[PDB]
Parts: sequence; C-alpha cells; structure tokens
Amino acid sequence: EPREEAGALGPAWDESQLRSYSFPTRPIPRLSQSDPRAEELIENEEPVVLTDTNLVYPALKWDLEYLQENIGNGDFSVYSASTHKFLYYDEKKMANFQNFKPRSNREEMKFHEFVEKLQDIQQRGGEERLYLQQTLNDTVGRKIVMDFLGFNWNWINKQQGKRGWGQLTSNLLLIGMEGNVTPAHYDEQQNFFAQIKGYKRCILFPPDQFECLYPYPVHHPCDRQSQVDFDNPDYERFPNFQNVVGYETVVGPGDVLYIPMYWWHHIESLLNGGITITVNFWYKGAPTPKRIEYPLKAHQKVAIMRNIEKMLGEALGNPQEVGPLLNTMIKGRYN
Amino acid sequence: LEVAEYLLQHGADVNAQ
Ligand SMILES: C[C@@H](CC(=O)O)C(=O)C(=O)O
Ligand SMILES: [Zn+2]
Repeated sequence: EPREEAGALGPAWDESQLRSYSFPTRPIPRLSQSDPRAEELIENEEPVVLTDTNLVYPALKWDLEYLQENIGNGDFSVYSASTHKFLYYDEKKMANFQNFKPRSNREEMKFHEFVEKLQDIQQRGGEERLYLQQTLNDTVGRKIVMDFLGFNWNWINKQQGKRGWGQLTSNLLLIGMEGNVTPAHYDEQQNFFAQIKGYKRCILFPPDQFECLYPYPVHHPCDRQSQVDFDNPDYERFPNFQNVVGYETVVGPGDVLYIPMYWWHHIESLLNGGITITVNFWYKGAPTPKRIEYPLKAHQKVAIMRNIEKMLGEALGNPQEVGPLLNTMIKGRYN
Repeated sequence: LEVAEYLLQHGADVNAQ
C-alpha cells in the first residue's frame, strides 16, 4: 500500500511506522478529483482520498520556520500530554463530571514559544508530547493570508454547493509530533482533511458501528469520543468492539481526505515520521430533508439518540440523572 | 411529522473549543 514517491526517492513510509490494533481494516479509495467514482463517494457521504485537488497547494511549502516567521503573534492552543493519546475533551462540560481529570492540558502560547518548547524537548530527549490545534483567524501574517487566499476555493466551494452543506465554520491548523494520536471520535460537521507535511494514518468507521465504539455520554466532556482504549480494549465493558471493521489510509502532502459527517475516525502521526501539519475544512451539514424517508439511516438514529440524551439532561435538571432514568426505562421492559 | 423533525435536528459540535 505505501506509494512510491516520484524521482525514485523510495517509499514515503513503511508499515513499521504504524501502531498495532486488534481490528481488521480495508483501504479507503485513492482517486483523482476528476474521477466520477470520487464524486459518487462524496455524494453518498462515504470517505475518499483525493490526490490532486491542489486544495492547499500554497501551504505545501509550510514548515515551522516559515510559519513562525509569517503566522503572526496571536495565541495558539497547544496541548501537552505524557501519553501519545490526545483525547479531546470539552472544557465547558467538566463542571458536570468533576471526577474527570484529562491526561492532556491546554496552554495558550505564541508560535515561537511552541517551536522553542518543541526544540527543548527534542534536545533533552524528554517524552512530553505537544499537539498544536488552532483555528486560523485574522491575526495571521500577510504571507499566510496570501497562502490562504491561494487555496482551491473554486473546487471546494463547488463541493459545498453540490452537497447542500452549510457554512464553512473553521480551518483547524494541526501540528503534531511523530507518534501523536487523536483517539476515535465523530464530528457533527463535514470535513475535508488536507494534509500538508508528514504522514497521518486515518482509520474511519461508518456511523452504523455506533454499537461497537461506545461514545461517552452526551453530557460528558468527551462527548462524541469513543470510550474504548484502542491500545487495550476492555471487551467485558465493550464486547461489540470485537466486531469493528475500519476504513484505513495514510495521507501525505497534497492528499485530501473527505471525512463524512458522523463517521468515526482515528488519526495518528506516523512513528518516526517527524512533525505533521494538517489543515481541515469544517462545513455545517445540510438541513434535515423536506420529506423523511423510512427506515432511517444510521446517522439519523445517532442524531435522535443525542437529542434524547440532551432532552433528559435538561428535563431532569441534572445530567447525571440521565443514566439512572434510562436504565429504569429498559430493565425488564426493553432488554 | 414534527416530533420526527425535532429529534432529527443536529448540532455542529467538533473537536475544537
Ligand atoms: C483534529 C483531527 C485529528 C488529527 O488530525 O489529529 C480531526 O479529528 C479532525 O480534523 O476532525
Ligand atoms: Zn475529527
């Protein structure tokens, strides 16, 4: 599966740089944006790797030196952890789960300080890990503005229109260390995932594997994230994780992965691959269709389950009473 | 058909504070 790079420069990566997991996978298609099969996959909301969009062509020259000189003097959210797992957590929800202690911490920081922290860790051989995750804004320097304007807006705007998506909400800049991992989760927006530097292994699971991936409660800070530790699955708590099957690919500079809304994805920076750089494109999903057709799709049932949990958390006046009432509803009645 | 439309509504939450 590793592609040979032009100029006889050899394989870009090697299977030894991939972490080992308990489940099988099959590859995501790698297609040209002009291939009608690629158009068919996006329309049916299925993942595809597009190899020739030129979506972030001007950003392919980006490295830490260029960015530090040009990305401005704004604050950048930088996560710090002692584990390779950078589990996302919503800070606004930690009040209702005050016995949850995240294993990664967020630190606001200037870009040059992030490069310095990176360098100091590299020097002292430390094992602290950093993952910069910052939405692009108007604090960026002029050259970054020019690069941003140089993205292939013609292509992605036509995608937005053809799929009826809502607004572009964010462009998340992602700069991670080799071996970094974002555990499995699904997002409530459409995503074009544009790789810039380094290589990222992406493992996706369709929405109909909800039963196998056990998301946290909606009111938990790790809402939308899987409870399963992919490194040591607890099959007694999560028995159906023994049935997961992933869609896998390794994206490199110039590749764009369509991560459809509600699709779970596990993403890791290749071992011994250096730093990785990515910019995503998050779009609001199309509205609920005019006429509902039955039976519902998996992602529609996910939307329903989320709304049930939201309603009960509100009606009961306390999110931690959601579980007890749900169990009362079902024990000896629906199970 | 409104109960269905109500429960089918989605947010826009992503892994970004
Ligand atoms: C942050 C990203 C994961 C990663 O690249 O580490 C992701 O889940 C996304 O763009 O939706
Ligand atoms: Zn995501």
